[PDB]
Amino acid sequence: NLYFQSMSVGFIGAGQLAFALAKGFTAAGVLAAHKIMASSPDMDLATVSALRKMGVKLTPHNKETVQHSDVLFLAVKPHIIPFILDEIGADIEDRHIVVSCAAGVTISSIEKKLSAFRPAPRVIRCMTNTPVVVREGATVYATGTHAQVEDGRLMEQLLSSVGFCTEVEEDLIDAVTGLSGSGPAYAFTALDALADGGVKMGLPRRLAVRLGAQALLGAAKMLLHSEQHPGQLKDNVSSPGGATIHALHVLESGGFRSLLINAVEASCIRTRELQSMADQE
Amino acid sequence: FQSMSVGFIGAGQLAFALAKGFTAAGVLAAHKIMASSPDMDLATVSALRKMGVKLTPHNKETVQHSDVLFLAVKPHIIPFILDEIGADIEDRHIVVSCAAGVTISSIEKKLSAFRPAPRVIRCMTNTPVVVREGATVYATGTHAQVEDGRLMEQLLSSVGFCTEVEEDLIDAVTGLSGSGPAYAFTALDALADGGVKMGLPRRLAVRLGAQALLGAAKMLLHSEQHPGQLKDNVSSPGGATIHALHVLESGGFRSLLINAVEASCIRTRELQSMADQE
Amino acid sequence: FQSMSVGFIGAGQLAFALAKGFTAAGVLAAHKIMASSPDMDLATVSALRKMGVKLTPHNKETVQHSDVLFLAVKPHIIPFILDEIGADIEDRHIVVSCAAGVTISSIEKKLSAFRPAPRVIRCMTNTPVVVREGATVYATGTHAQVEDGRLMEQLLSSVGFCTEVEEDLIDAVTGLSGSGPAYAFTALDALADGGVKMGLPRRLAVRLGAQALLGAAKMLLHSEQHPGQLKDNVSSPGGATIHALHVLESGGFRSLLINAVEASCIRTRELQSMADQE
Amino acid sequence: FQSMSVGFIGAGQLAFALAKGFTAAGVLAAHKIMASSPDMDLATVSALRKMGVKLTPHNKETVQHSDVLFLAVKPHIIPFILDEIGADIEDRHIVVSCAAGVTISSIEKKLSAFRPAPRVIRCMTNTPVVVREGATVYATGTHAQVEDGRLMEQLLSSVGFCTEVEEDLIDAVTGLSGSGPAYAFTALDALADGGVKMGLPRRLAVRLGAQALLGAAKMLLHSEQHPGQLKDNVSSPGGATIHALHVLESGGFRSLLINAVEASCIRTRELQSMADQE
Ligand SMILES: NC(=O)C1=CN([C@@H]2O[C@H](COP(=O)(O)OP(=O)(O)OC[C@H]3O[C@@H](n4cnc5c(N)ncnc54)[C@H](O)[C@@H]3O)[C@@H](O)[C@H]2O)C=CC1
Ligand SMILES: NC(=O)C1=CN([C@@H]2O[C@H](COP(=O)(O)OP(=O)(O)OC[C@H]3O[C@@H](n4cnc5c(N)ncnc54)[C@H](O)[C@@H]3O)[C@@H](O)[C@H]2O)C=CC1
Ligand SMILES: NC(=O)C1=CN([C@@H]2O[C@H](COP(=O)(O)OP(=O)(O)OC[C@H]3O[C@@H](n4cnc5c(N)ncnc54)[C@H](O)[C@@H]3O)[C@@H](O)[C@H]2O)C=CC1
Ligand SMILES: NC(=O)C1=CN([C@@H]2O[C@H](COP(=O)(O)OP(=O)(O)OC[C@H]3O[C@@H](n4cnc5c(N)ncnc54)[C@H](O)[C@@H]3O)[C@@H](O)[C@H]2O)C=CC1
Ligand SMILES: O=C(O)Cc1ccco1
Repeated sequence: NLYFQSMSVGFIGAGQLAFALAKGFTAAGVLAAHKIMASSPDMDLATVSALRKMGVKLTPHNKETVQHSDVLFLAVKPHIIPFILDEIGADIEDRHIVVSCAAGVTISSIEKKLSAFRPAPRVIRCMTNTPVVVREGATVYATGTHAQVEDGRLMEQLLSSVGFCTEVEEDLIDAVTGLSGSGPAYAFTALDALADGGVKMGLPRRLAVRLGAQALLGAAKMLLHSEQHPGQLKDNVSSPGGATIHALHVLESGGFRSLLINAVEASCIRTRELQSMADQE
Repeated sequence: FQSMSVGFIGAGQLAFALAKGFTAAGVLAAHKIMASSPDMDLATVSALRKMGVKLTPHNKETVQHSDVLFLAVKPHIIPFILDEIGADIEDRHIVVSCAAGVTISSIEKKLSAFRPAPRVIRCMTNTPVVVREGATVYATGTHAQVEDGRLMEQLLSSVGFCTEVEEDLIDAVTGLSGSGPAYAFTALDALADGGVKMGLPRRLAVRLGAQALLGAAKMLLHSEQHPGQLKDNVSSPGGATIHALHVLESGGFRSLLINAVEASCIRTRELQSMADQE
Repeated sequence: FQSMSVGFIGAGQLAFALAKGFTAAGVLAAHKIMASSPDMDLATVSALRKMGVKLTPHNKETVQHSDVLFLAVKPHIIPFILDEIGADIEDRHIVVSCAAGVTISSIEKKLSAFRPAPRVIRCMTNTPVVVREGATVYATGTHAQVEDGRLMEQLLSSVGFCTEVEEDLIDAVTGLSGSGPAYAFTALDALADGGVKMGLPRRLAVRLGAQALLGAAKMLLHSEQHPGQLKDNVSSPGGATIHALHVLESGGFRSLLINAVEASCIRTRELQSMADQE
Repeated sequence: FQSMSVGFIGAGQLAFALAKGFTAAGVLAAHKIMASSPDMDLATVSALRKMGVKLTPHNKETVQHSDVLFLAVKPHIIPFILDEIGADIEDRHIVVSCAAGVTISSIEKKLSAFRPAPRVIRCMTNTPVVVREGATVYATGTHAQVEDGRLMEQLLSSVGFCTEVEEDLIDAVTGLSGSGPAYAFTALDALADGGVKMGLPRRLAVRLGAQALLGAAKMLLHSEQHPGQLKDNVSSPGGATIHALHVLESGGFRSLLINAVEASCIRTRELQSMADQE
């Protein structure tokens, strides 16, 4: 029974993440689509067309998003953030809460830009993922220097309506990016391959996709609802000498676990490397 | 309002998961379920008992109690079971075998020596029925009535996805969604290790990794888009995700999952070939 | 335009391919093209002559003839060429650099020492322009006029795909479509070896393999569907194609192609840093 | 001929692709084509209807309509189909089996039980016939007339490359050009991932990669030169392309493509031995 009646939300950038969050928020019923505005220099993108059909207000001008909004999501690529902040920094008012969703971009770098125009900008950094579109996102956030206590509580209330949300120290966010930010892509890759395996063994593709995705969804839910270690839940599936333990062995023989560790590491490291380039630039 | 009595021959992991799912769905009262095992010292048996399920060592009592009778013992036990209680199967019974690899033909051959038209259904499910997100398929036997298949689909749809298949798909289903949760638990453990390696507390890394997988699976189930397209929507040019996807590809990540589904399916077939040789 | 004169500094593989494509397309008569090379006894020089292209050893002659001037020499020769003809560039000239890696900045710096505001365009194309199926991108320089980009796009579209990009994408395009034909020739040689191993005559295996790759590429270009969806359409359950796809996955086939694009792009960037260092 | 009526038993991917190609080519009006499938609520069935193709659930109707009858069902359904329509084949009919692996011998044996001297042709094609760039081979049966092969070659040439082969080459052709589009779709997906990793937008990377592969394939088909010579032409000394070729070689890129052709051919042979065993 949550609803932010006095909240106007804006998105700078009207791409995949802006669509995903706007769809999640509106499906959650916590925001009316007409209370959301999004801006982009390309009003002929597929994401803009979808936002328009939801009822979201669209404009090419970032200043109009700022003037309309109370909560301002920065949903542009990381290298575009500094250009955006210089463009609308003079338009940031006392009432604004600036929420950066950009991978890698630090609170410090955002506050430095905006503070040149008006002291004490209220900044929150978040990392989320596309499953907010089905209200099953994984979101962490960190509060900036001038964010009020109620700013973080409000953002946690808003982002909890589209999935899991918790506050973290900012120095964890690049690692979260490599785990749950990039995580859905790992899962889509795994599901494509599991379906290929189903097809190889005789299943129609449509059924193999549905079963593989259902298997992954159910296993993730079991772990989230259980206090047992993932190894114990695994032991419950595998009968002695059975089909599952035979399959687990061939995963182990290929270093399956190490590949997923490799992936989280590589995404985290790249996130740190890109920001180190941005700060040197 | 069915007042259906359900029995499980076998009181292990699957019987517990199904019983927990059915009672949480509200389709069955726990005390309308009876389960039998010769080993009451199992943890699964104590959980079933705590739920309020009726427990007995005697498989005949389970049969006489049941309207729908699940066979939840290990595949090599099924023929012993059918010899033992085949005389107790009645015309009213629907026999649902959950055993990996065991064919409808092998079951009907045993039971037909007693009464002539045993109603047999074969199913393959998985442990997430315990949270009502199972993936279940079933095939109907020679004498199963149209209403038997519909009843079975109503029942198993209460604990997750359920669909009828031809029996010759079920071994492949076993390798995919039957064994699938174990592949996911392995992946989630490793994803969490990667989170920990990069500085996350273990508890948070497990939570985030599992939420990521749940969300991605739901996205795919709710999308008409190809999983490759959903993947392309995550990865921006030059970005973190595409760098991570590259290291997965360099290890043959896709081939490992194909290998797993194949290995489980083949083992399922190989066991049954040895079973029907005996 | 019809009255448009085109020149090539460098009369080698790329100049031949572009001139063959342009004249085959009908957008340029061969007699409107001049090419220069210091060795007039070259195979490409002979081929260009037979087509009707004007040839000369003097790069100054090419400049004086041309309106649109392509630079088709190896990248380390570009600075030498610019110093040789810089005093000969007029305001009518559009200088189109085809050299891998060489930046508009480096070209404009050399030419601006002679006459301010050189009109420079940088492009990256590939040898299939010779059969009018090239893949070309281009970026406009500081003083290139809007019509200059439109003229270049009209010209290069006659021999394949052409689109404007920001210059900072061109090194990656080089690794993908610039080097791409070489990846395909390697793949076609190996696919033909596979056909021969399985009993096909070499000539038939080459023809079938090349036709399969051409057809598949055209399907993808004409489809809105994801390449994985088109792949799914071809793989029947249990069939030959999904069996072969597995062995590709088990070798990390995908990661090798990613490796190749990356290695070509990185080498392109490295060669240009070496150029700028001096 | 114009008065030629064509039928498809099986209204799935292949039947759609051939009918789309035939009608796009102008060799057949859609109203001269009938296709049959037991599920008239299929995506391919709908698409065929919009094109103007006559649809029916009755395979007998297709036979009665057709002069040239394509068999486009899965290989394990061919014997069932032949038993269903065998009594309906006339002397006017040319039966063209597209099924992977299925021998002319097995088809002629089933049809000869109903009427002697069935005119049978076996072909292997691929889905790029949908854009008129297929690769097709065919072998003529015992009672096929000389004009029957010439008619089939004229028809299939309208949608791509077509040549007659001895039947014992067709399983290897299946592994090369039959499965080949799937190898190319995998390669194009991975090449696009490489472009994205190096900073290209996904849509541009897909377009460039597909255009590069199409252009290279067309170059090879139009050249008399060896694919290694064309590769040599593209690799400048010390350059980006030869650096990328090295990383392909270091992964055994060539051996993976050989592996794939082999695995598809062997699986084709194995499936047909399973067919003949029963
Ligand atoms: N897609 C994902 O999986 C997630 C993305 N993010 C972050 O969200 C941000 C956007 O991600 P996507 O939405 O995937 O990018 P996207 O590329 O789909 O959308 C980017 C949007 O920015 C717009 N844009 C470019 N220049 C602009 C300007 N000067 N002013 C306003 N808009 C401008 C583009 O037109 C486009 O609509 C990135 O910083 C990314 O790291 C964070 C979590 C997950
Ligand atoms: N655990 C899983 O993930 C799934 C298992 N299955 C199938 O379910 C069946 C059992 O699986 P689990 O429950 O995991 O095995 P489990 O080993 O946990 O329990 C097996 C039960 O059979 C009982 N049992 C042994 N001999 C018996 C007899 N003569 N009469 C009655 N009960 C007897 C054991 O005491 C134990 O309670 C197997 O056929 C397996 O293939 C199917 C889907 C998934
Ligand atoms: N062939 C390819 O695959 C593509 C090549 N390119 C670029 O095009 C340029 C040339 O490529 P290729 O034609 O393959 O090289 P190539 O070596 O076949 O031709 C080079 C030509 O430059 C001539 N030349 C050398 N010094 C000269 C001078 N001082 N004045 C005039 N001409 C001189 C040589 O005599 C030769 O005719 C390179 O920068 C390459 O990066 C770009 C697109 C694709
Ligand atoms: N798609 C490809 O890549 C190529 C396929 N082929 C061969 O063509 C045949 C079909 O290929 P796809 O069209 O990909 O299969 P598909 O599964 O897309 O279409 C199969 C069609 O057969 C229909 N069907 C099933 N039982 C039937 C029956 N009793 N009577 C009539 N129709 C029935 C199905 O309803 C479906 O419409 C296979 O033998 C395959 O080997 C050969 C060349 C290339
Ligand atoms: O691993 C085994 O044999 C049991 C099983 C069947 C399906 C999933 O697990």
